[PDB]
Amino acid sequence: GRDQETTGFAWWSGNARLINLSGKLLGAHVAHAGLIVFWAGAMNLFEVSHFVPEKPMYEQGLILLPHIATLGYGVGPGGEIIDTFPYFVSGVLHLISSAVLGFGGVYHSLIGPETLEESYPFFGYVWKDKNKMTNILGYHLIMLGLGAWLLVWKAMYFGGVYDTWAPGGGDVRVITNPTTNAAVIFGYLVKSPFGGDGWICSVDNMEDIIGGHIWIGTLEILGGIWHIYTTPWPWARRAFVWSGEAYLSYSLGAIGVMGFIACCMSWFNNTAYPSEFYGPTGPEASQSQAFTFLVRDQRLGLGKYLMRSPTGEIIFGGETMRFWDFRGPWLEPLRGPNGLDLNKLKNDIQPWQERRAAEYMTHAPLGSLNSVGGVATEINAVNFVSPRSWLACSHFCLGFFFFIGHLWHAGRARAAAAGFEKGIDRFDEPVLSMRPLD
Amino acid sequence: AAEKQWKKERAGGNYGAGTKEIQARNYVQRKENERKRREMFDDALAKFKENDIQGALVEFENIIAMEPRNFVGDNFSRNTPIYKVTQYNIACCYSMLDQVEEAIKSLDAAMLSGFDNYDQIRRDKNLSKARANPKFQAVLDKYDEPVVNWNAVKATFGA
Amino acid sequence: DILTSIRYWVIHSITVPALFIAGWLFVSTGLAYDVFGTPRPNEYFTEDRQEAPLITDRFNALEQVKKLSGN
Amino acid sequence: KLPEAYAPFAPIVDVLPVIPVFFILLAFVWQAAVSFR
Amino acid sequence: MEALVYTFLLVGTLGIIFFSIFFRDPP
Amino acid sequence: GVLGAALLCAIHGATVENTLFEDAEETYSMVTANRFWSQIFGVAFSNKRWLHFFMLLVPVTGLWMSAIGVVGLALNLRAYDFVSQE
Amino acid sequence: IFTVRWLAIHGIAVPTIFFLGAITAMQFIQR
Amino acid sequence: MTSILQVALLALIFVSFALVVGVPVVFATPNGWTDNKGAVFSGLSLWLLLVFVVGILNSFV
Amino acid sequence: SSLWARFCEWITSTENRLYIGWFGVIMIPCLLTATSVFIIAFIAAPPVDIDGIREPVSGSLLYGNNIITGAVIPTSNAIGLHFYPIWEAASLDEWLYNGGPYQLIVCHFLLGVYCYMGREWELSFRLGMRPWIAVAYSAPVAAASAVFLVYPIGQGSFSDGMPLGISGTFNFMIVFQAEHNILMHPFHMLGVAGVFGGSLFSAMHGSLVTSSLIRNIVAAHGYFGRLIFQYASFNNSRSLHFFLAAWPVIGIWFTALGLSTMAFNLNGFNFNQSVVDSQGRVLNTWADIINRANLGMEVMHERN
Amino acid sequence: NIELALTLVSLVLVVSAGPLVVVLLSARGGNL
Amino acid sequence: MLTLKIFVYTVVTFFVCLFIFGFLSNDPARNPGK
Ligand code: CLA
Ligand code: CLA
Ligand code: CLA
Ligand SMILES: CCCCCCCCCCCCCCCC(=O)OC[C@H](COP(=O)(O)OC[C@@H](O)CO)OC(=O)CCCCCCCCCCCCCCC
Ligand SMILES: CC1=C(/C=C/C(C)=C/C=C/C(C)=C/C=C/C=C(C)/C=C/C=C(C)/C=C/C2=C(C)CCCC2(C)C)C(C)(C)CCC1
Ligand SMILES: CC1=C(/C=C/C(C)=C/C=C/C(C)=C/C=C/C=C(C)/C=C/C=C(C)/C=C/C2=C(C)CCCC2(C)C)C(C)(C)CCC1
Ligand SMILES: CC1=C(/C=C/C(C)=C\C=C\C(C)=C\C=C\C=C(C)\C=C\C=C(C)\C=C\C2=C(C)CCCC2(C)C)C(C)(C)CCC1
Ligand SMILES: [Fe+2]
Repeated sequence: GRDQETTGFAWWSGNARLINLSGKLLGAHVAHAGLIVFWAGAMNLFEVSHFVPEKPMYEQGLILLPHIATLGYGVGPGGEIIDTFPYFVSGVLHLISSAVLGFGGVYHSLIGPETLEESYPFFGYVWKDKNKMTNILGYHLIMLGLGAWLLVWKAMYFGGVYDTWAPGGGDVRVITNPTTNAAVIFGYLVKSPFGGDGWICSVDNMEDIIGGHIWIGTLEILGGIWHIYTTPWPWARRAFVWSGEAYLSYSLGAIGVMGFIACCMSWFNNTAYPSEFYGPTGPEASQSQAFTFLVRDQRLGLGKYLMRSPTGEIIFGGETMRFWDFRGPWLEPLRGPNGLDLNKLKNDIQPWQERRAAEYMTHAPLGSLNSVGGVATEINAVNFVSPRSWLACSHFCLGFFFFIGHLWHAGRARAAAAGFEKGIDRFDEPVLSMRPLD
Repeated sequence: AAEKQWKKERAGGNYGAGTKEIQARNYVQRKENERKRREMFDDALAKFKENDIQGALVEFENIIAMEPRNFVGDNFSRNTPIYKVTQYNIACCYSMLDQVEEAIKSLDAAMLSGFDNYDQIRRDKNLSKARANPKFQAVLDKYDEPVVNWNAVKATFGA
Repeated sequence: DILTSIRYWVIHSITVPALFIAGWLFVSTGLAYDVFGTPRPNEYFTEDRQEAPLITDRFNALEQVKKLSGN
Repeated sequence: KLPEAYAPFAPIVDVLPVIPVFFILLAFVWQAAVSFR
Repeated sequence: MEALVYTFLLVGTLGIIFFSIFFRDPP
Repeated sequence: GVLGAALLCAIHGATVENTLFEDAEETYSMVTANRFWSQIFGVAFSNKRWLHFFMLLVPVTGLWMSAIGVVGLALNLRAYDFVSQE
Repeated sequence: IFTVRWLAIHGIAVPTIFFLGAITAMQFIQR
Repeated sequence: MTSILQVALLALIFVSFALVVGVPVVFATPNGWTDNKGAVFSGLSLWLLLVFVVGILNSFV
Repeated sequence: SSLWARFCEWITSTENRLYIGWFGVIMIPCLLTATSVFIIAFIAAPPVDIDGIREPVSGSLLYGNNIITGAVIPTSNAIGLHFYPIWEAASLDEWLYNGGPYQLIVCHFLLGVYCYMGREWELSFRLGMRPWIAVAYSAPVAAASAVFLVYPIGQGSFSDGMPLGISGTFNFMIVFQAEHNILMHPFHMLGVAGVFGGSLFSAMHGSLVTSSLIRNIVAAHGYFGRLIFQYASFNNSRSLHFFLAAWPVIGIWFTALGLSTMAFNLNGFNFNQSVVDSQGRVLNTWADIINRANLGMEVMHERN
Repeated sequence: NIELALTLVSLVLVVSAGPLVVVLLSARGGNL
Repeated sequence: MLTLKIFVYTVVTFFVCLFIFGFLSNDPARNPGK
């Protein structure tokens, strides 16, 4: 490695010594990617081993299995596990790829050349350069677009994806007409984030998701092609800072925002995160409890469970009035043009809807760090914390910390570009050249 | 003088009226220096309007010399606003007097210190001698890289 | 004056296990319950008493505690 | 559960997720052996 | 008139803050 | 008092660490910090003695007033209710 | 030699080891 | 043939442990990339073979 | 020059009594609107139906409250998470009855504090000093955002936010402890530790520096080393001041994160019924008395 | 419990790898 | 109330436009020394 005297960075800033070493940085990045896929494979195998297919996927603390299920592997209608082999093959494949990536990372980190500028001009960059960076960005944008189009291809020309809005419960459907209309796709972006409008978290049908992925894949491929053959415009040069720490700052800010968005989507959305796998959302649990009480007392005109909305729709009464924007596959059939349909609430309630509502009622998203499901005043009876709560909390924390990272690194990047990272000049400081404050 | 007691209070870090008079003196001194630089620039331009190119060049060079150190502009300039235009005038005046290498070096310094108006450089006639040296175009493309790589895209479209 | 030589690690490698085993035997043999009076898991509720004991006295505390502790 | 062919190797899987946490400790012990030069 | 005296005290505090901000003595 | 003490600790640490000189004489510029806090918040410290004495003074006064309050509670003398509201 | 630092270290340490052994033994029992 | 599959998987575990404990100590050592330039490389091939050895058997398990 | 030129020079001018950067352009009107509406609502505002059951709660000064009990009631429960501007209510009276001012104030105040955090960096860059005071300020603003914004999002209603008052703050804290075991949570423990350590280190640093006064950092370091047996730490003043900055900031970050996690119903430790006896008879512990208090608070908190 | 014993021995074997590598590099005289 | 809506939208748009143009106005950081 290197010491403090020859670099100026202490041990607790050791990685900062790799800014000007291309090969070392590449090796470190590859090793970290190997770590990521190692965790993916190991966790997949661990969750596969500790899996009881008879019970729902959310009663036991599974996180990656819901993902592989909603991709549509080994899932029958209603969420039953047909088989558990694809999960195993995914885990082992990720583990082997991790071994490969780790070997590459260690090799590039401590065998290969420190700087790739001389021997290999193609894989040679200087942060100050403004064209090679765009080339790299274009290559990686092409990779991301290829990944998105791979998802679309899987959902359109393979076994398909688990559509949870299929009649009679969710089922593995093959999308045959994704919505490519630009208006409906970008309406999600231009949508409000308050109340009934949930921004991109409000997406419901799988057709819109697939169409949006088509749009994003083609846009990313075109953007990569553009960036490979282009140099930033003069205003872009004047507005940004061109150094490694600045690029890291931009990435940190973007990834923190994405972490917040993922937290919100995991907590609220229930289509890309089907309730059969991740469990019911909080609003879903409350609405299901209200519906279950209503039907139980009906089989025993509002029926002491209905109420008028602030805008004038039939909604479930009680405190559940706050969760009156919820839409679910087991509740939409009973919905009418103006709120709930009284005639449909009185008849045509299939047993599967009642069973699903009862199941969701007892598994509301409540829990504790001690892993004791229920309210904070309840005794130790059952251990259950919903995967939705874990995902939301973890990714909110990560998003906040990465936003703090953007703040720190952007400040340091601007200071270093201006030449303030060391300190005050001690001979000609700006304050001594200023009129005294009145 | 008062610099001694300003250093004395600075060694302790108590601010006070000792720093205030030094601060005011520095502020007024820099203001009058900037005014003097502006009037020297005007005089140099006036003398350049009727030949006398060497005198104007000397005046502009003296203007460059009297530059504040560690300047921080209100808009984060890090350089005096007159500095870039005086550097460009150095480049122009030298270019009209041959010695193309140092002239393009001064132009490079001017573009480093700002002066984003690259079109003026291309359309300028006084820099015509600089057009002879390809190093002018080299420095320009180092500081103004065309956005579209036309040759690569044409070659790819050909195949 | 730090001295982490082998002499230290061999002189202190006999008494420390002795102390650990002494503590383990102190807990296991049951002397911990006898010395400190902590009730055993099968003595919290006796035959005559089936609720949390109450002191409700100051100068009679000794023999009252002895009586309500099952001894 | 795991397939029967890989059933006896289930205990090893039970420790697999923890190794990535150990790598930061490995970095720390490497720096300590280097004596934080 | 309790609201009146509460408001008067709060406005007095705000005025003291404003005067301290804008009418501080020079160093 | 306690929250103000925490605030003072954070402000002083961040301000000293962000006005250092590049390297008897002080290790940071008091003038720059004073200018910054005068143009951001409205008021700023100008004497090191006063700043550090204020840091000392705030938590001690807060805790002493809390102790007086607990002494009052010891005799059940409570600020429990507002008779007009009741 | 029975220096003051030796006395302090041993007085802090010996009960710590005894208590750690006791607590491990407590871990052994049911609860 | 689950028995031979398990035996081969134990061999894979052993060779993987040997590789992971040997590669860093033969790389970081001075001129360690030379003396074993093929030798260690050969082992990797074996490792690769081994996983495919436990691949095909899975189709016949 | 153009009018835009003079406007830009005045805005970015560093000679103003209070610096108003490009961030300040949004900070000033937002904070001014927030404080104006807050003052007007606190002094005089009709009772707010905080629960949406036609049982209004009054918090204004002219409706009976004194300074301690006065507050700006958070918006109604019928609104939920809906955006409620002054121009979507049926009437101004209806807007007041549903607690719109709370939403207006909280939105403008959050925007203002974010722009203030930006302005700190802007003026730090202008003066030529290292820009990390904004990072230190990021902790109280994060805590305020978690109190006012993230918790309503997790709970699904703005009515769960902190009321803009004193007695409202106490009610929010008590209800929060009832619903979530705030005290028995590691992140609140680190928050308390951070606050207490901040006060302790502030007092210690102030005392040491004001006592080492000449008519000497070495003398203070020697005294501290002889006092608390710490002979090999805090020899460098820069490291000492960095530790002073770091401790409370990290504590507040962690307590804000704990708040945000509880917003998604992830409460603290629940050591209820943990200690048992032979034949399965529960033996009470202190956590059980804490549970009894929480149960009382939760029972009395509800209204139907 | 054979399963627990195997788990513990596998854990110690897998965790001792890194310290073994760093010790070997320190003793032999590697780039460390 | 629509007039109030338009007024608020105009004010917010004006302030945001001023903010964006102001940050676009300034020049990038540069080290005069080296
Ligand atoms: C995942 C995070 C990560 C990654 C990828 C890196 C990567 C790197 N660091 Mg950084 N570092 C990190 C975390 C990380 N570090 C942390 C957390 C700290 C704080 C303690 C540091 C502190 C630090 C300092 C102070 C320095 C580095 C340096 C380096 C570089 C060379 C290290 C070296 O010579 O190894 C030598 C290592 C050894 C001799 C012993 C370890 C041997 C191997 C590599 C351990 C792993 C073996 C693995 C398990 C087996 C894989 C087998 C394979 C077949 C799959 C390298 C690019 C150095 C550098 O290049 O700077 C110029 C340097 O000076 N780092
Ligand atoms: C993560 C991937 C990525 C990254 C890092 C970049 C980064 C960059 N791109 Mg590329 N680009 C990408 C993906 C990406 N792009 C894709 C997928 C496409 C295809 C659509 C393009 C197409 C593209 C073109 C055509 C151009 C760039 C340009 C740029 C540069 C200017 C940044 C910018 O837009 O101004 C700062 C960001 C904005 C002004 C935001 C605009 C976003 C939309 C229009 C409005 C969003 C509103 C939002 C609320 C924020 C408003 C900001 C306000 C200023 C309007 C920068 C280097 C420009 C350049 O100079 O490069 C040659 C340029 O001309 N990009
Ligand atoms: C992928 C994102 C990324 C990348 C590549 C970097 C890269 C870098 N950072 Mg940045 N940073 C980031 C994110 C990132 N950082 C974030 C999110 C934060 C906010 C917390 C910071 C805060 C930060 C500071 C304050 C500093 C750096 C520094 C550095 C440099 C040296 C690395 C270092 O600290 O030594 C190697 C790493 C360590 C010594 C850290 C080991 C100890 C940590 C605390 C372990 C924590 C683990 C913990 C269990 C996580 C729990 C999370 C949970 C609560 C959710 C390097 C250029 C330093 C520098 O020199 O800047 C130029 C510096 O002073 N960064
Ligand atoms: C855009 C930003 C706008 C910010 C507006 C808010 C600014 C607040 C300014 C507060 C000034 C307080 C008086 C300082 C009085 C004063 O002149 O102090 C001056 C003092 C500096 O003293 P020197 O260093 O000059 O002392 C020299 C020695 O010889 C001693 O005199 O500054 C401080 O002590 C800093 C401590 C500030 C403490 C702030 C406390 C804030 C309390 C707020 C109470 C609110 C009540 C609300 C009721 C409704
Ligand atoms: C640079 C460096 C570093 C780091 C490094 C790293 C991070 C690396 C990584 C590496 C890696 C990341 C590696 C990986 C590996 C892996 C492997 C090698 C794997 C293997 C696998 C296996 C072996 C499996 C097996 C199996 C199966 C298949 C299933 C189940 C059963 C069994 C278990 C048999 C640190 C910072 C520390 C320090 C400094 C130096
Ligand atoms: C697939 C999907 C989808 C969609 C998607 C999309 C369509 C996306 C897009 C997205 C986008 C389209 C985004 C954008 C973004 C943008 C941004 C993010 C921007 C930023 C900017 C900035 C950051 C700037 C800054 C600045 C300024 C302001 C000025 C001064 C300078 C600076 C640079 C500082 C859907 C829903 C359908 C379905 C589901 C999923
Ligand atoms: C998964 C697996 C694998 C791999 C493995 C590995 C690679 C591992 C590694 C591991 C490691 C790599 C570990 C490390 C560790 C470390 C540790 C465990 C530590 C401990 C303890 C302690 C106590 C420490 C301490 C310290 C430090 C270090 C810091 C601070 C200072 C002191 C000195 C205190 C294979 C494929 C082969 C096979 C199968 C299984
Ligand atoms: Fe201090």
